[PDB]
Amino acid sequence: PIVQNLQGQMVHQAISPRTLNAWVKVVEEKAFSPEVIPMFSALSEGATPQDLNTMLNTVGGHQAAMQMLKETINEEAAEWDRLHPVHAGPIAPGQMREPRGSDIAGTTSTLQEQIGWMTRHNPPIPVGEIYKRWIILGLNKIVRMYSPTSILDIRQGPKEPFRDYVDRFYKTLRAEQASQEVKNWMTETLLVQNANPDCKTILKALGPGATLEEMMTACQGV
Amino acid sequence: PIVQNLQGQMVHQAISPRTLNAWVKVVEEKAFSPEVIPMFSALSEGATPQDLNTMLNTVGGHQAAMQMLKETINEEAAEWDRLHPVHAGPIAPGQMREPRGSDIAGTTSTLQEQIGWMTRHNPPIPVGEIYKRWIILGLNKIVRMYSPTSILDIRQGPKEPFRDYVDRFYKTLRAEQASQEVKNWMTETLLVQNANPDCKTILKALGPGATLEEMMTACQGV
Amino acid sequence: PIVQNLQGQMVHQAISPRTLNAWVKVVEEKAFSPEVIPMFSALSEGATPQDLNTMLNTVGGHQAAMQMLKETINEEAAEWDRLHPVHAGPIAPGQMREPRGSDIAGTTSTLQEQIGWMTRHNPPIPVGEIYKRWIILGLNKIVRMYSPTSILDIRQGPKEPFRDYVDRFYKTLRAEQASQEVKNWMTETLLVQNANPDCKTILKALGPGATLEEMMTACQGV
Amino acid sequence: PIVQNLQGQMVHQAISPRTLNAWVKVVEEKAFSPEVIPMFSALSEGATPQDLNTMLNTVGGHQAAMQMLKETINEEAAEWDRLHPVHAGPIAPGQMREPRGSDIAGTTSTLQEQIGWMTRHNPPIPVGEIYKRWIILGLNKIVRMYSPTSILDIRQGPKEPFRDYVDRFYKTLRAEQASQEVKNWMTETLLVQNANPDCKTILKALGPGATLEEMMTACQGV
Amino acid sequence: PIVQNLQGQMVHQAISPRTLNAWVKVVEEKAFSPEVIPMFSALSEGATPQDLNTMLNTVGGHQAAMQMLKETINEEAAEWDRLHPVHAGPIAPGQMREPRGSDIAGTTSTLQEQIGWMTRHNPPIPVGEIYKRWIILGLNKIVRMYSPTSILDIRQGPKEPFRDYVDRFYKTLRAEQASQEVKNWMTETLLVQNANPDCKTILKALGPGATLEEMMTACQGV
Amino acid sequence: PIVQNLQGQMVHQAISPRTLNAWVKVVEEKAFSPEVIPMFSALSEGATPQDLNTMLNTVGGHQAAMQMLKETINEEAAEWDRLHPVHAGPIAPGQMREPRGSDIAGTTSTLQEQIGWMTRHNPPIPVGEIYKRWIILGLNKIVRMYSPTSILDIRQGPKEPFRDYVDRFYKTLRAEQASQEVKNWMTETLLVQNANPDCKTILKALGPGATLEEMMTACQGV
Ligand SMILES: [Cl-]
Ligand SMILES: [Cl-]
Ligand SMILES: [Cl-]
Ligand SMILES: [Cl-]
Ligand SMILES: [Cl-]
Ligand SMILES: [Cl-]
Ligand SMILES: [Cl-]
Ligand SMILES: [Cl-]
Ligand SMILES: [Cl-]
Ligand SMILES: [Cl-]
Ligand SMILES: [Cl-]
Ligand SMILES: [Cl-]
Ligand SMILES: [Cl-]
Ligand SMILES: [Cl-]
Ligand SMILES: [Cl-]
Ligand SMILES: [Cl-]
Ligand SMILES: [Cl-]
Ligand SMILES: [Cl-]
Ligand SMILES: [Cl-]
Ligand SMILES: [Cl-]
Ligand SMILES: [Cl-]
Ligand SMILES: [Cl-]
Ligand SMILES: [Cl-]
Ligand SMILES: [Cl-]
Ligand SMILES: [Cl-]
Ligand SMILES: [Cl-]
Ligand SMILES: [Cl-]
Ligand SMILES: [Cl-]
Ligand SMILES: [Cl-]
Ligand SMILES: [Cl-]
Repeated sequence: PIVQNLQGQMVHQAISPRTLNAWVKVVEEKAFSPEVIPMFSALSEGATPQDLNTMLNTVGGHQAAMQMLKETINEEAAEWDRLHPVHAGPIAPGQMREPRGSDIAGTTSTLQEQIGWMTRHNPPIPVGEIYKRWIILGLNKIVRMYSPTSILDIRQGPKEPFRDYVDRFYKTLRAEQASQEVKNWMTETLLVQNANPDCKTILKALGPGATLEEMMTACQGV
Repeated sequence: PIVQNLQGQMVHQAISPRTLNAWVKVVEEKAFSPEVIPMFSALSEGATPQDLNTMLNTVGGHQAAMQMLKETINEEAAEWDRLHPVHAGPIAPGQMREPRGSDIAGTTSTLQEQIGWMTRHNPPIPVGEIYKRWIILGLNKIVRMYSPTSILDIRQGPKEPFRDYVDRFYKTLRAEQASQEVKNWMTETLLVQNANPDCKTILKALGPGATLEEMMTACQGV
Repeated sequence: PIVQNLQGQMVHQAISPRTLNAWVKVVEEKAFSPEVIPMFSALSEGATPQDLNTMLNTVGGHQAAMQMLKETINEEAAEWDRLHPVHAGPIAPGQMREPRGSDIAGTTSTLQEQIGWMTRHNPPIPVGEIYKRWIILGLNKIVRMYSPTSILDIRQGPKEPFRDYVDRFYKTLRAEQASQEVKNWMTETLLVQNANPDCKTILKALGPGATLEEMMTACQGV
Repeated sequence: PIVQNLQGQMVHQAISPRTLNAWVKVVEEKAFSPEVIPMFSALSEGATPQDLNTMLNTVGGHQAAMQMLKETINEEAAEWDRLHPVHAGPIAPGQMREPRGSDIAGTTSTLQEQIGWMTRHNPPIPVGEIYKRWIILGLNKIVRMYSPTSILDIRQGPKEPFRDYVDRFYKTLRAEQASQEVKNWMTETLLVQNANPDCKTILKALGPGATLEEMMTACQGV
Repeated sequence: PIVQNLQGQMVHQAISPRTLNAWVKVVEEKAFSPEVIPMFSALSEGATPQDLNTMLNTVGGHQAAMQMLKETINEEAAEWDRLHPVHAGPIAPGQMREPRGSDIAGTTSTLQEQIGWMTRHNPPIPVGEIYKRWIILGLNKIVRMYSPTSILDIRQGPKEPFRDYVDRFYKTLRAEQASQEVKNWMTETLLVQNANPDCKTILKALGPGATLEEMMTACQGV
Repeated sequence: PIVQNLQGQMVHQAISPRTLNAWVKVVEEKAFSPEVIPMFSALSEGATPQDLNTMLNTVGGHQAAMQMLKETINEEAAEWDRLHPVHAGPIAPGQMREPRGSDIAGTTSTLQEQIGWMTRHNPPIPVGEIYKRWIILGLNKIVRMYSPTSILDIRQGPKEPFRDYVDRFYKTLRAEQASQEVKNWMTETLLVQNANPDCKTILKALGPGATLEEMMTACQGV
């Protein structure tokens, strides 16, 4: 990482063992669950591409998945390159070279260089955050593909305490590919459409606009 | 976090693994118990909304509950917006933009920006503390809903050492929705109203005004 | 905490997880034993009332006991207020307000304010240490009430190696309410008054003035 | 290590126990797996040859393997020496001596000297990174030799979920000696050439150009 | 502690949890073994009397032993006071008061004051080291009294590999009360006087002057 | 330790618990294995004699071995003293005294003094490194004496995979007393002289000059 300030002494510190080890254990245990992704970001705070590469390389197993991530990152790199057209020019003394897709994925650049882009002169290029975004995209893809099931098959059981049904439904929701608007839509429509008949009733008896707390409170007594 | 001083070198440090991991384990084990909330605050000291978002996202399971928290935070955001009416104006160079509900919930803002509001120029906006307050509110709601029982059903057993009854009663009390005045009221009235007849007697024999230590000492010998 | 110096850069650092977690585990395991109190102080070094409040709130269970502590702290607060009579006056710009009982118990004050009192201008008010003293007082009370037994019932068994008897006696002593003079008195008088007849003899055979090492050495061979 | 900055206070800090211990445990458990190598680099960030020597010496067992590493490093040293021909000259006061192969492997140099080369005057010699590269080369050799099998024997089983086959194939791939071009070649050709007939079919039905995600999605239903 | 320098920024840092907890566990497991004492010193590096008091108070059990330590420290305090005769005088502004026995045992002094004595003006009083010496003295006493046996009863068994006998003998030696000269004497005389006849012989066959390595090498083959 | 720089703020920090505890556990588990020695050095980076003394004293058991170390260190001290002949002179104000053998073994010197020698004025005396060298010498002696066997008795079993034989042979080699030239000699000669007949053959079939990798590759198929 590169530790921040608005007047303090900035530093380039490499990933700690605590951080590193944490990451290995999360992947080792949790496989491909949505929380893994926030954990990744959390552990990656202020990370440079080298740090990011480090975290990704140290995973053993899930080699299919770690390959899809490489494909995804490659595509992001190509897109970056189309839009950011390279110059045929000599980088003059007193200038830093413009970064290409691969330099941002950390493969074609030095720690120094990555360190420089994030610091720069006046114009700042946060390659760590950019690359981090590419990696989260691929991780999203992977989480989706490894989601055991479709949101439409979340049906509340006959003896299922409403709270537990809500727990399954939103868990499955977090792993879907859809956007905010679709999630909004699925929330109203499918939460009450898929509840058990005993409850489906009471929830209808609150009309079309009531908070989740109201609903859970409503369905508390069976 | 953002580490304090009154003359020292301030810093923007992201959540540590020790902190992060601690939080996951508290939720993992303790579910929705009142101590969780002080733990949350404790781990969140000096946190920015990104940090807060980080801690909340990394929970896996309790997805019903984590959704009620989002609803609650949304409502706090709407209230903030009604009272804080946005301007149609260009943020001029040398100014920072005013934060809206969503920027404070960290969703619509950058770490930079959050970092700036807490530092500012002369007028300080502690978005971390503000947001932290919204989150504790939703957590209160959740703790209440997950409280197994009502304070009025705390009755001292026939062979129940007074100390253990007091332990249940205040545990249940901590999880109630009521205000200070109501808690005061319930303390006097219901502690002695719900004690077992053997004790209920001795406590009456100290009149209407005696400390908890006096009472426990009083009921020490059965 | 607030880390000290006599020329260094002072800092306001919040309780660490290591510290926090340590405290939870000591209470979790040791219940209400005298060592808990030195542990508390040890973990609380340089703590502000917020830190103190944090450590206390995070205990789950022992809710009777955690309530007696609140009562005790309340009484300390009232005493502080009687002696420290508040002014009807406007705190002028360039002044910090005087703290009342509740501000010191951290309930009615900000971290900023607590930070300021300990730093001040010329006149320093160490609210952390003051409050810490109130809390240790209540903890003393609690340790006393949770002491299983009276010092007068510590009697050396017929086959009890003198060393083990001394171990029980002083353990029980640490948990008594009495002052230094009483402890001195109980040491001489009751240590030899309560020893088994075989030993009681040899100790008398050293007269009325001999060190503990002399006594243990004396009673080494049965 | 030597902790970086672009204006901060640089430092020479030796390997921490956390780091050291981590390394021993990775070797202890994982033997000679490809992830070990990224772990090594990760733990070695900013390391000097002494640090590197430290990490390598502390391995117990795998003495065959730790000897091949010495041979490899020796060869790298010889190559460095052929190209970097030493001078017969007195290192004048105000100069630092040029490093030879053995000084870079840390065997013939002081921490001071290693510290100096990485700092220098104007011309920087990163002996830590150079040596680190030699060590990773030998580790590559060792990982190859300890790879249980050839990539050409990765065949998808009759009831083998495509995902698991992809997991084996890329795992085995990571441990091969071949270059990027060969890996590219083996990816297309051998992934579909070695799949089971049920799948081999569907993948052919996507033509010769389709992403890994497309393929896995394609073969999801048996 | 108070962290050192010869030009750096000095600091007053309180005992860490890592340190604290370590100490509790050593006492908890090892009881009263000689290594405990070096551990104590090791953990106490740079400690002030408050720190020292902290470490000692946090022990639970061994209350006999923890009382002998108090007696011993009291005697050291009295000796300090006899030699350091207090003045009847007003400590003038611009002076720090002279410390008495109890201030050094930390009982009668503030952290501030302890902090000051170790810093002072020109004349430095290291109360931490002084007190630490008193505590190690009492710990020596305690280790002696808790030594299970006398050095004169260390006899090599008939089938006892010389190495194991040497291991017992020096272990027992470390726990004896005697000075260097006595230990020297006991080494020569009693090591060979107490060895088994098979060995006692070979050692005599090296004359009266041979190193321990020579002896162990000598007795290697039974 | 004393943490380095080439422009930074130097510090005298005592051994940490992490470090201390690590060392106790390595000795506790690994006994007297060659890796212990690199671990020792690793943990001792930048250590002063006090630190070194600390690490050595905290070992419990292996008292024979810890005594041989004292003998060895004594001899190193005597040698230092013969060559470094002490002056009969008054150390004038503005000078630091020259260190003798015992001051370097840390027994006759203060932390201050040790701190000073390593810093000095212009002429630097690294007593920590000097003493560290004495200790590693004694540890070498001890590792040798505790090596279960002679290198000449390492013979490859009839069904022994060449790799495992190489693992034993070099393990045993690391624990021998011999110099580099002898180790070189033993490598060629005895590795192939002691291999099983099936292999001994193939290795001869590569002539007298082939790398270890070639040999292991050669003997891969039985
Ligand atoms: Cl770790
Ligand atoms: Cl890799
Ligand atoms: Cl429910
Ligand atoms: Cl969702
Ligand atoms: Cl509910
Ligand atoms: Cl962790
Ligand atoms: Cl998320
Ligand atoms: Cl009771
Ligand atoms: Cl309450
Ligand atoms: Cl009670
Ligand atoms: Cl923790
Ligand atoms: Cl609370
Ligand atoms: Cl006894
Ligand atoms: Cl006591
Ligand atoms: Cl005894
Ligand atoms: Cl460790
Ligand atoms: Cl080595
Ligand atoms: Cl699949
Ligand atoms: Cl690969
Ligand atoms: Cl799949
Ligand atoms: Cl701890
Ligand atoms: Cl105490
Ligand atoms: Cl032996
Ligand atoms: Cl000894
Ligand atoms: Cl031996
Ligand atoms: Cl530890
Ligand atoms: Cl010792
Ligand atoms: Cl082999
Ligand atoms: Cl070797
Ligand atoms: Cl092999």
